[PDB]
Formats: sequence, structure tokens, C-alpha cells
Amino acid sequence: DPVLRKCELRIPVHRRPVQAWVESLRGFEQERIGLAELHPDVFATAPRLDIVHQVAIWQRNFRRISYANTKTRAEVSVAHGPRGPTSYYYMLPMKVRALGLKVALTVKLMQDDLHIVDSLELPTADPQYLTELAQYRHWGSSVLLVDLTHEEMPKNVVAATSGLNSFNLIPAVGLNVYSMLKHQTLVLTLPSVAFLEDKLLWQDSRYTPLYPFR
Amino acid sequence: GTSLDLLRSLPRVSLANLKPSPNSRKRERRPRDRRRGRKHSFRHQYQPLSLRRLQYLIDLGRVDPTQPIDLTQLVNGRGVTIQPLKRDYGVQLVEEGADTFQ
Amino acid sequence: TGRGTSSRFLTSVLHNGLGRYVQQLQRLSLSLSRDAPSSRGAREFVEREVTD
Amino acid sequence: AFVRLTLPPPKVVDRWNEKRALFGVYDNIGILGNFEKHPKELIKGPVWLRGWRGNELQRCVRKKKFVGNRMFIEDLHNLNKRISYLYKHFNRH
Amino acid sequence: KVEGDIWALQKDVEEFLSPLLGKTPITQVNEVTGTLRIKGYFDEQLKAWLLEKGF
Amino acid sequence: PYMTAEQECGHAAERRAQAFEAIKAAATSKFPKHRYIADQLDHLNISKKWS
RNA sequence: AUUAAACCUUGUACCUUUUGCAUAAUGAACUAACUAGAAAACUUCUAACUAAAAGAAUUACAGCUAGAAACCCCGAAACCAAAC
Repeated sequence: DPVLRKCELRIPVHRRPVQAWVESLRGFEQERIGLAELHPDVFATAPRLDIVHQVAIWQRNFRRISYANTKTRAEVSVAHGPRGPTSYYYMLPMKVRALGLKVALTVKLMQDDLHIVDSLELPTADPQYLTELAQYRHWGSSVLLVDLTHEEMPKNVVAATSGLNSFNLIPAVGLNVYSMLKHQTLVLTLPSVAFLEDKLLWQDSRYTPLYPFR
Repeated sequence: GTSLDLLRSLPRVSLANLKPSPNSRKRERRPRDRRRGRKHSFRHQYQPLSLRRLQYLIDLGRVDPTQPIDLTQLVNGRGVTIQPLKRDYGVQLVEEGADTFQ
Repeated sequence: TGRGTSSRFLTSVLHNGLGRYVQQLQRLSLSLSRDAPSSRGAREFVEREVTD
Repeated sequence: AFVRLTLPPPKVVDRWNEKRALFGVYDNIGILGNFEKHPKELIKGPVWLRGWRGNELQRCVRKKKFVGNRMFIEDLHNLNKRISYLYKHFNRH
Repeated sequence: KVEGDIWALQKDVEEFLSPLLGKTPITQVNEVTGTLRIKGYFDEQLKAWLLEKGF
Repeated sequence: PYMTAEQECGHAAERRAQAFEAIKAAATSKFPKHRYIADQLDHLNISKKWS
């Protein structure tokens, strides 16, 4: 019985839906179990890698803090030396960051690096099974696992991913461009895709805020 | 989307491959070598609403015609912007749209 | 530079072209890397022009 | 000058350690968290520059305000003198 | 917000504006951004022309 | 002098006018250059490698 | 250049400074290290979204947001406070 998914939001009439094979991690041979529809405005955006490049630079640089300091000639009991703690923090607009995330999603799907799954549940907690399954499906050396929420993530998956350096387990809210690029292939649960689509599709009619949305 | 198809043909992207957009970043000069070596308040600040601006809101259904017009509702619909720091004191109307708002 | 550099006279290896011309080059060695942008052109050369 | 006569020992670095592997995670907290927490709120460091940036004079002036009462008397006097030089350089040259 | 074959749009846009403008329009195509830049103001004619196409 | 003043007048007027017209077209041809997706997409080939 | 190190032929040390000139004038025993360009108000360029744009405090009859883009070093005679 195929698992058939349709986009909750209205897909444009002039744009055909994006589709991919639904997968399950329950068994080694459960590569394809259903067919899902993905919003073109989210999964068929133009591949603007400079935005992704900018986001990656922002990710590396907004956390950058340098603590180098030196004593100048006046402070001797260096003409141009490091002067105390210095930070490089800056903020990208939420529209750009959401767009950058949108662009990244398309690239992985088009490059066959994105694997949409119904759930992360695994028959066993052994880390060996996850690595073997990735080899079974010819996944990349690094596989990223995303779940809807951190609290409810299955215990069996936690043990497998926790012990694996190249396989990292993140919640839906923890998705970021750097992790996707660092990981060769991306594994997403079906609920997470809807969760991501809602926030990404929320950008529609982006009222300029005079106060926090909350 | 033929661009998407080209991505599949193209090799898998990596962090190092990322490159800034052309002309996005200018060059800089540093002193490493000789190149940089050597050398009214009382008057109300009325914020008006144009009749043409009024017309589209009704026509677009931004403001319900049945409900009486409320300035707060316009702010709710982001029709007009009022800044307390600007100390806006009044609201007016603009002659524009006198011939287009029936 | 001429004073500080060596020089020679015009000469032939063993009168190579008197009877029949013999190619002096005898051996070519090529080192390549499977995953290297530097060797990509050489790698492409191997596919197409090395055989010719 | 003269150079080392011995080779340094080889060093191997793991690029997939948790810090590098999980670098950047939760950077989309605001967009994926309903904007309840701004990414600026995730900054940990000196108090006067958490979520804030400025020129050297602004950073020094903000540093004085944040920890002026908790700074040493000798440091405060030195900071006051240092601020004078920074103020004149930027605001008069 | 141009989607599809930008070149096809440019050819039609060039053809449509050539009579009205009196010569081939001066235009710059930013394919990466999917936008078309045209010297001069011709929004009214283009907007009406777009309506004729059914957009 | 072979040609009288009358002969000289107007013999090359047509060519001179045409030359300026070509000059005018070249002078007024300032405009930015187009940007293509292929350039950005082709950059990913820099990461191409052998299996 | 040469068969050949020297012979034959050609050629008024270097930096700075004078003026686009020094047979002026300054400075150098040599080796190693050390030794001097730093800011964004506005504009162009690079993009996001658009009669709207910015993650509160901002501008707007195509604007608005983000990014990039900038301006040295050493050296007086002096002056004052508090100790000795």
C-alpha cells in the first residue's frame, strides 16, 4: 500500500508538484514504500548557491570571536597587533536565511542526496545496522538524520547515531546549511518535511514586523 | 527546470566548492608591501490616507466593507505606519484618487 | 650572463638525419591522482589524446 | 636566519568530531522555533558585546559601562586614559 | 517573477517593444536572478501586453 | 591640380555623413552585460573527479 | 666574448634629495632578527523582498534590507601634579 502525501498548502497551478520516493528504516530492503508530493515553491526553488555560500559564511563568522591581545609600545613596562577580544557577529535577514535553506533542500533532492522517510524508528539500536543500511542503499559516508522534535526521537536511533561520528542525529529545529553540506546525504522524516515546509512557506506575505511575532 | 537537471549531472557540492558571487566583494589595500608602503512639534504631523489608497483596500478586500472603518484595523492590516518616536499626532486624507474611488 | 653561463657549438647527436632520423625521446612517465583538480586536465588527456 | 635541523612529528586531526560535526546546529532556531529566541541570544562571550558590535571606541565605552563598577581601580584608571586616546583619534582624525 | 524559458520571453519582449520603441530595446538579462532589465520606462505598455498574453 | 574647385565639392559628402553615423551608434552603445545561469552552474564542474 | 683567469672591446657606485642634471649634498664596516595606513555620512557595485522592505525604535509616490568598498610610524625645546 503506497504512502501518498500531498502538499497541505496550495501548490501553484502553473507549477507541477515535486515528487520523491518515500522510504522506511524498518528494514534493509524498505527503500521505497510510497510516493510523496513536495511543494515546488520549497523543493523547486532556483539553485542559488551564493545565498548558500553567504549563509555558510554567516554560520562560520557570526560565532567568530577572537581573544588575541598584545601590548603596544606604550604598554611596554606592537604597532598593529591584536587588541583584546574581537567579534565578527552579524545577522542575515530571515527571508534570506529561509531562502538559503530552501535552496539547499532542492540541491540535495536533485543530486539524489536527500532521502525522505516516514519515521526514524529502527528495529535495533546497534550502530552497526545504521551504517550497514547506509551501505545497503549506497548512501554517502556521512548521513544526517532529522526528526520532528527532539523529545520524542526514538531511543534506538539515538544509540546508533550517538555512537557514530559521521552519522549525526538532529531535531527539525536544529537543521542548518552547514550540517547539510558537511553530510553527503540527508535523511528526513515525513513529519519533519511538513514542519520545515510550514515555516518555510510561512514567509509568504511577510508582514514587516513592528514587534516580535509572538 | 533544466537548471535542476544540470545539478544532477554536476558533481556533488562540498563546503570548499562554495564561492562568493562575482563582483560581490571588492579588493582591499594592505600595507604589506610598497603599494600601501610609502604614503513645529505643536502642529500635528498628520498622516494621511489617499482615496486611491483607500479604494484598493476595499477593492482588494483588505478591510471588510461591512465592518466600519477603524484606524486600528488599518494598522492591523499594515495599511499605514505610525511611529511613536516620530510623535505622529494626526491623520489626514490625500486628494489623490478623488476620481478613482466610488 | 654569457660570461657567467656555459655555451656549446652546433652539433648533431650521431649524424642522426644523414641516413635516417631517429627520435631521441625514448620514455615518458606520467603520475596522476584520482581525486585532484590539478591532474584533471591530464586525466582528461588520458581519456582522449594519450592513445592517439 | 637559520632553520630547524629536525622535522616536527606528524599530526592527525579528526574533522568529524562532535564540535566540528555539530557546528552551526540550531542556527535556525528563530525561523524554526517561531522566532521565540533570536540567534543573537545564542551568543556567549564578554557581556558588553553579546549580540552587539561596534568600533573600538564603542566597544571600549560599552565595556566600561558594563563592568565599570566591578573593574579594578587601576584598570578603570587605565581604561579611562585609553578611552581618551581612542576618542581623540576617531573623533578628531 | 519570470519562470520558464527566459530567452523565449526576451525574443517576444524584444519583438513587441521594437515597433513601439522604434528600435530593438536595450535590455540586460540576469538569468541567475531570473530578471530582465530594460532601459527606459515602458511598464504601462508591457503590463497591458502581459494582460493580452493572459498572465 | 587636376580637379577644379567645382569637381572637389560634394564628391565625398555621402561617405563623410555615413562615417559619423557609424560613430554615433558605437558611442551610444553603453550598457551592462548579461548574466547567465550556466556560468554559476558550470562552476560546480570544478569539483568533478574520477571514480 | 673567447682556445684561454688576466690582455681586446664597452661602461661617470647605490638610495634619498634636489628639477625630468650631478664630478652637487645627505646616509651605509658587515651578518641575523625586529621595524610604519586604522574609521562608512553619502554613492557605485553584489543580492533578498517589493508599494512595500528591515527579527520593536527605520525609510518609502520604487522603495527598502543585507554584503563589499577608507584615510601610517619615530623624534623636540616645553608645561603641570605628587613624592624624594
